Amino acid sequence: QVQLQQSGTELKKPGASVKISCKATGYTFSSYWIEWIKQRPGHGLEWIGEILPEIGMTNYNENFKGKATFTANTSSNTVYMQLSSLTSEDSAVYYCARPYDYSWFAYWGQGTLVTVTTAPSVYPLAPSSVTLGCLVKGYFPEPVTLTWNSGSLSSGVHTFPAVLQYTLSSSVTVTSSTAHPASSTK
Amino acid sequence: DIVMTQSQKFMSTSVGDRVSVTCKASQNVDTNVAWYQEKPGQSPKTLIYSASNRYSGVPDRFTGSASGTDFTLTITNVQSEDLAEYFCQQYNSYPYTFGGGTKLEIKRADAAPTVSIFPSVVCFLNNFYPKDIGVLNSWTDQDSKDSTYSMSSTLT
Amino acid sequence: NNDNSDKLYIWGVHHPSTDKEQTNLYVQASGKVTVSTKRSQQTIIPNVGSRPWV
Amino acid sequence: TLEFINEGFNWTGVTQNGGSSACKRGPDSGFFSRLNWLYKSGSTYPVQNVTMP
Ligand SMILES: *[C@@H]1O[C@H](CO)[C@@H](O[C@@H]2O[C@H](CO)[C@@H](O[C@@H]3O[C@H](CO[C@H]4O[C@H](CO)[C@@H](O)[C@H](O)[C@@H]4O)[C@@H](O)[C@H](O[C@H]4O[C@H](CO)[C@@H](O)[C@H](O)[C@@H]4O)[C@@H]3O)[C@H](O)[C@H]2NC(C)=O)[C@H](O)[C@H]1NC(C)=O
Ligand SMILES: *[C@@H]1O[C@H](CO)[C@@H](O)[C@H](O)[C@H]1NC(C)=O
Ligand SMILES: *[C@@H]1O[C@H](CO)[C@@H](O)[C@H](O)[C@H]1NC(C)=O
Repeated sequence: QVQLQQSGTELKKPGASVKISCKATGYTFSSYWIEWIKQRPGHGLEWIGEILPEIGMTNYNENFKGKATFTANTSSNTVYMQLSSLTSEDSAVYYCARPYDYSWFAYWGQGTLVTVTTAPSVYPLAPSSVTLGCLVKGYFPEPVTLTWNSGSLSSGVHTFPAVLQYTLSSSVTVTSSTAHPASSTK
Repeated sequence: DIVMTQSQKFMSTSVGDRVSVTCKASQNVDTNVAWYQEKPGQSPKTLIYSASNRYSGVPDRFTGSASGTDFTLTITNVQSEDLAEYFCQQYNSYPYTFGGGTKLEIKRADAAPTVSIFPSVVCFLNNFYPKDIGVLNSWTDQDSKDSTYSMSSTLT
Repeated sequence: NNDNSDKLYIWGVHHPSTDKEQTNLYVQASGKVTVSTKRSQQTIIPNVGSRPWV
Repeated sequence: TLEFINEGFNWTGVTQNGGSSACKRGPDSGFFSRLNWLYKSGSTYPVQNVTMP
C-alpha cells in the first residue's frame, strides 16, 4: 500500500537550517512528483513546491524561492526538503504528498513538526462544586505531560495548550466534599 | 496567483442534517478542484477531485459540485466523525493554491460561562457556548461530549 | 528577423525515459516540435524509451 | 570480416525466432540467420528493454 514516511519532529535555533525527509514506499519511486505543503496554525495550507525525482527537476512557489530546497535520493527512494535561514515564521507542520498521477493530491505523509532547554516552574492554584489549578511556567521546549493525582482525576480537567512568550496552565474541577522529559524534571 | 476563497471559517450543522461548504476560485480553474478533510491532529485526507468525483474509500455522503468558479462540498447525513476542517484546492495551474479552510461545528443548546479565578493571576471561563467570548489567553477545541468550549486567561 | 544579419537558433527536443515521465512533464502522451521559417521546416517527434544511464 | 559472436539478450514474454515462407531454410520456413524476429506471447507484447555492455 502506498506510504510516505516523513522524519521526526524538529527543534531549531533561529538562523539555522533543517532537512526534512520523505520516504516513499509501495509504488515505483520515479513515476510521480513529490509535493511539499506548509501548515501554520492560522495561515492554513501553503504550497511550497514539487520535485520530480528521476531528473531532479524542482519547481518552487515564488514565495519560497531561497527558503526551500528539494533533493532526491533515487537509491534510498527518499525526497528531502531543506529549509534555511530559519525564522519563527517557518515554524509549522510540513507535509509531503504524492499526486494521483500528475496533478491533484492522493497520498499524504504523517507530517513533520518544525519549531523555531529550560525546566518548568510548576505551581498549585487554590481557589456545589469547586475549581482548582496548576500553572506550568517558563518551560522550553515542548511537550509537557501534566496529570492530576497521577491520572486518577479525568473528567472535569481542562489542560490548556501552551502560549509561547512556553506557558500552559490547567484547571481541575471537583466537588466541595472531596514531567518535562527534555530537561529531566518531574 | 489564483485565490481560493472559502468565506466560511466555521459552519454549524446537526448530526443527520445536511451541510455545504463553498469555495470560489478568483479566476477560471475549470473543473480541476479537490476537497480534503483534515481531522484534528491527523494528516489531510482526500475527499474529492475533478470537483465532482469521489475518491475511493470515501462515503457516499460527501459529494462535490461545481458551477462556473463556484465549488461546493456537500455532506448529507452529517455524522459525528465528520467533525473536522475542510480545505479546497485548485490544482489547475501553478502555484497550487488552497482555501482558508472551513471548520465544521456541531451546535446546540447555548449556555453561560462558569468562571473561576486564582491568585501570576489565572482566570478560567469554563464550559460555555457559542465560541465567541501582559495578558495571556488559551482556548480549547469543542468539547467532544456536551459541545462546549473552555478557556484560560493568565495575567502575569 | 528585422535585423541586418543572419540569426542562428539552437533548440532541442526532450526524449523521456518512461511514459509516466512524459505525462508528468507535458500532460499529452505524445509531444512534438515544429520549428520553421518561410522556406524551410523541421518537425521532430520525441520518442519515449530508455537509454544508457548517463 | 563477417566474424559473428553471439550474445544472449534477455527478452521477456515474447516469442522468438519468427520466420516466414518467403525466407525458406530447407523444406521449412525461415529467416535471416543473424536476426531474431520477436513477436507476441499470447495476448501481450511487453515493452522490451535490454542492455549489452
Ligand atoms: C531498462 O533497462 C536498463 C538496463 O537494466 C535500466 O537502466 C539501468 O538503471 C539502473 C538503476 O538506476 C542503473 O543502475 C545504476 O547504475 C549506476 C551507474 O554506475 C555504473 O558504472 C560503474 C562503473 O562502471 C559500475 O560499477 C556500476 O555497476 C554501473 O555499471 C550506478 O552508479 C548506480 O549505483 C547507485 O545506486 C545504487 C543503488 O541502486 C547504489 O548502490 C550505488 O551506491 C550508487 O549510488 C546504479 O546501480 C543502471 O546503470 C542502468 N543501466 C544502464 C546501462 O542504463 C533501466 O532502468 C530500465 N528502464 C526501465 C524504467 O525499466
Ligand atoms: C542515498 O541513499 C543511499 C542508500 O541508503 C545511501 O547509501 C547514500 O549514501 C545516499 N546518498 C547520499 C549521500 O545522500
Ligand atoms: C531477465 O529479465 C527479467 C525482467 O527484467 C529479470 O527479472 C530477470 O532477472 C532476467 N533474467 C536473467 C536470467 O537475466
